[PDB]
Amino acid sequence: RRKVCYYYDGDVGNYYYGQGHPMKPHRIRMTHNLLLNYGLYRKMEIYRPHKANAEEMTKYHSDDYIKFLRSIRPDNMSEYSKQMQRFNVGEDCPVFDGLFEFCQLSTGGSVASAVKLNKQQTDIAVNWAGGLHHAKKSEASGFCYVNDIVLAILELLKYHQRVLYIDIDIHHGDGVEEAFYTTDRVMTVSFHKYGEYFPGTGDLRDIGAGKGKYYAVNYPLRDGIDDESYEAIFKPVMSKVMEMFQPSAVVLQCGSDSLSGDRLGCFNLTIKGHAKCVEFVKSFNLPMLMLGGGGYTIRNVARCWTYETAVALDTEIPNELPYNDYFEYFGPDFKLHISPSNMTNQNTNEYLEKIKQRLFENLRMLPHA
Amino acid sequence: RRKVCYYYDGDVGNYYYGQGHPMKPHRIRMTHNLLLNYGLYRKMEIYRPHKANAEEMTKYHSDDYIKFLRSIRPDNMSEYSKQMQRFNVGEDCPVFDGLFEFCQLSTGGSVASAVKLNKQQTDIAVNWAGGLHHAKKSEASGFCYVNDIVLAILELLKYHQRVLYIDIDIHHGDGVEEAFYTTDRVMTVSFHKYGEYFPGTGDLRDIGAGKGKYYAVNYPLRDGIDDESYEAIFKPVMSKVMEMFQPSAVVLQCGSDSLSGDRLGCFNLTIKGHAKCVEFVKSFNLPMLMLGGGGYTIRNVARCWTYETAVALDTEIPNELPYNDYFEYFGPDFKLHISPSNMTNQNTNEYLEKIKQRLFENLRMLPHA
Amino acid sequence: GEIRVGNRYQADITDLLKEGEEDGRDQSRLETQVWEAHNPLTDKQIDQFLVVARSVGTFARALDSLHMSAAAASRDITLFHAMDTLHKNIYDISKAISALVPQGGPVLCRDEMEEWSASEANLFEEALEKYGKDFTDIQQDFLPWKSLTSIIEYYYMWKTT
Amino acid sequence: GEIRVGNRYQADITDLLKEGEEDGRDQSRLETQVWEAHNPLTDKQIDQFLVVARSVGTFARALDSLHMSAAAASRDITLFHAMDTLHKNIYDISKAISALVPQGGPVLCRDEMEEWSASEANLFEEALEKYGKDFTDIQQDFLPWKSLTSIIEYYYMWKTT
Ligand SMILES: [K+]
Ligand SMILES: [K+]
Ligand SMILES: [K+]
Ligand SMILES: [K+]
Ligand SMILES: [Zn+2]
Ligand SMILES: [Zn+2]
Repeated sequence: RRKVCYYYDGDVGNYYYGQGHPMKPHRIRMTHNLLLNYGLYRKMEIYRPHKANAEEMTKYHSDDYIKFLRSIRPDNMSEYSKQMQRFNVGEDCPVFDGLFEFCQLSTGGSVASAVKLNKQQTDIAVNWAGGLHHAKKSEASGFCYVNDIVLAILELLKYHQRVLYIDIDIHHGDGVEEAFYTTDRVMTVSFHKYGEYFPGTGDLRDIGAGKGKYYAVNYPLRDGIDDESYEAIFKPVMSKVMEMFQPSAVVLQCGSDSLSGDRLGCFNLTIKGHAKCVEFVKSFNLPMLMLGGGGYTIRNVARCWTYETAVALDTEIPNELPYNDYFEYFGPDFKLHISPSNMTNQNTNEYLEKIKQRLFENLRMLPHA
Repeated sequence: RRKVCYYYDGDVGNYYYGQGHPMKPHRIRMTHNLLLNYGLYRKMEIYRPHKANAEEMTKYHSDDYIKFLRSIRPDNMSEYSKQMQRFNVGEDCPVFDGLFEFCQLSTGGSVASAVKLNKQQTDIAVNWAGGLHHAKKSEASGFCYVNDIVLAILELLKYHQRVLYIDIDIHHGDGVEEAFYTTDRVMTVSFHKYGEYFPGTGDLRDIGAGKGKYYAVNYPLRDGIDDESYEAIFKPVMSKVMEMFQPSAVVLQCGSDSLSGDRLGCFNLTIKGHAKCVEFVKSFNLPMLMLGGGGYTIRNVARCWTYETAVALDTEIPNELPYNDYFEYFGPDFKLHISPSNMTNQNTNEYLEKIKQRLFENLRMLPHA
Repeated sequence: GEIRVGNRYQADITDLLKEGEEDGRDQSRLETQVWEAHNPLTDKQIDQFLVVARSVGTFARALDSLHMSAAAASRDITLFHAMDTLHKNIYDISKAISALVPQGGPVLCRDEMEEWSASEANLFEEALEKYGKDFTDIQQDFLPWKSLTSIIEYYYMWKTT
Repeated sequence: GEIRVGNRYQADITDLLKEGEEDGRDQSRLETQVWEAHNPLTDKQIDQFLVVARSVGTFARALDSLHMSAAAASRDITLFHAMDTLHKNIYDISKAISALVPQGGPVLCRDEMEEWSASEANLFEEALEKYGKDFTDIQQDFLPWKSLTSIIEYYYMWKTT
């Protein structure tokens, strides 16, 4: 059975974005606590990631974007206002106390696990703090300041010719896409809601450019998608991806906002259907890197990543939640699993197949034998 | 340093003689509990003595005295009344529930330790349950039913030519004396109150008979003897005893009723002076067997034997009593040591020396070179 | 007040064994060891273990008054039981701790003082105030379901409070 | 809603290392291990140890409400600390138990929930009912001696009761 390495720093759950803000880092601590009491913690190698310094953050980002982040505080907030508009820090991505340290733990976790993967000393590596995918080279976007994923992939490109990136988050993984838009060494596959949604990119015709053309897969979706709809479009596509792109390391972003009843999301997926992706990816027996991402009904976020870690260890956990410090968070029921809502699935079979066939064509454009 | 073996059975403290009776076996349990919390228990080999059966009890006693004890209960008490007068069980030595089991633990402790001494696997052996010295071959006397001491000595006569018996108990050790009255292989030395006291024997002229003549030392005493008086008569005599009788195993009965403020006793000895005897005997480096005996102000009995065990281990214990289940028994003070009373010492220097010189003469009658 | 001579008074002296003769005594039928004085352990480790034994005790009686239960678990029965636990497990701390928590569940050790019910303790005080220290009658009339030896043990412990 | 191309948008792709070239990364400066998954221990022993760790916890807070203190010692901080204790002592049960009771004295581990005073908890509830979930202001005005991160930790724990 595959060996799993888990990355966590106790501080992460105590950083706070701001009043009224949906992104609540505490959800990682909740997962952590459940993992202990479900007895999964016990079963995997646990590491504390050391802070990631400006040195390795600039291996992708601007020397003066990181320098801005390292310097910006709620103190000098009225002093920096010029640079705050240039980097998009202040509203969409707010300034808060500890902000940079939060980026250091998120990035450190991803990098340390990538090294761990390259060093061939683990089969799976997990970092629920990371997976922040909207961050660009010179600006913060959609609650993401430092794209830990890119840096994680850049380290994997040192030992792996072809790195596959899969992104389940409801929002289009544009950061990881844009960062690798002109390369054939990294394929980015994304499944997201499209149409009056964020980040406004990743439509059918989003294919890439230059050497990177035909290497940026995208599956635009409407509201209310089922586990059943999702599975029947996820497996066929990924099988073809593995068949064509032939990767030697996978990086799966397990964004939890594609779950049913999400505060920001509008899909109708259960933990079980969401995990079926993790399980399916796991089945290809490739050095795997599981990261977090969005997720804004935190009860479920904790449920989701707890379960998906059990998937990496392929052990069985009961629906009965074990007692923990936040046990009382979990409704009147105290169960692990959520069921789907009465929400209507606007993704008709004709629509999904129309897109599926266009993507199969785009994938056929790659070299093979 | 000398190795010590301690003998105790948890039941002993729960046998009860009767309402109004001075002999309270609980005092052994008190000692035991103090020994634990003073940390002495930790330092010695602890054994549970198996019950001593009628088999080895009759190695001295009557086949039909032991058979009486094994059979007598508070049930058939009005049936046995004929034999009760013959054996002296019923008033001086009362009938109580568990009586025979109490004899089995007391005897078992002494015998097992004698074997332990003969087997050469200990230097000192301790049994505070034993030391019951008023018991005769065919009758119970002065709260003693089975003379554990005799049986202990009979086992030691198997490996040791000459066995010395020393008896500090305030009452004359007549049982052990009478049992060995006609032998030269066992010398019995006794220091007691004499004159309107019990058991009415052991005067100056008590020397022995037959082969046992000049082999039964006795030091009759009056009221109020000091530690200082006692020491100055105990050391000179015992030195001469060791010099003449040349024993290869000692059996010291440490009767605690010679202590100051005793309910039944009328001496003025402190724990310290009482222990000086144990220490002095210990100094002759002979296979030693420390037994209990009388003692009827149980607070002090517990204090005494606790301290005297520390003497056998030659470790230092503080005057502060450690907390234990019976801590509250020990006055307002909670101290280990007692001090002497205003009681007048009626043993004038002229009286003690008069006797001392008669005993030195009697001891000179033994063979030497 | 007389010392007697004769076959009905003196003991038959056991003869000294020859250098080739053996005493023939079974030591097991005489004793069983409860604590070895020469351990691979230090005073510190034993002291630590007794704290742990006490801790397990309080936690046990927490699983169906904080100072009350701690003091209860501190009493000599638990301590003595802890010393036995060490010896029975050949003075292996690791092994001996498993004996304290057999299946993820702690062990309780309660002396007669702690063990009796609220009504039994009340019955005892009535029996004592009425029958003095006549413990056979105290049971025969007030606590006849208890053994006499337990009533003795309980009495002496009650004499403290 | 647009994806951009250029040197100011794409990442410089890290070249694949030659079979003779090494990545040159110091692993210590990246991570420190907290728990090994492959232990000489069984699920049973670890489960037992966590009971013992909890027991020591309750006894500790008995030495300056029985269910209250037991539940307190049962909370995740004590459990996590126990797991660390095992790992730091190389999974030797005997050694790890000594770490719990250093000098015959137990160890306390209290999260911000348990740690705050009666007045501090009262200040928190006033600050919350007045300033909503504005935690910088909650400290600046009500609990300025606490660090912001502790107030966050405390909040989420308080959200239970
Ligand atoms: K996506
Ligand atoms: K690409
Ligand atoms: K005497
Ligand atoms: K004699
Ligand atoms: Zn998202
Ligand atoms: Zn006496």
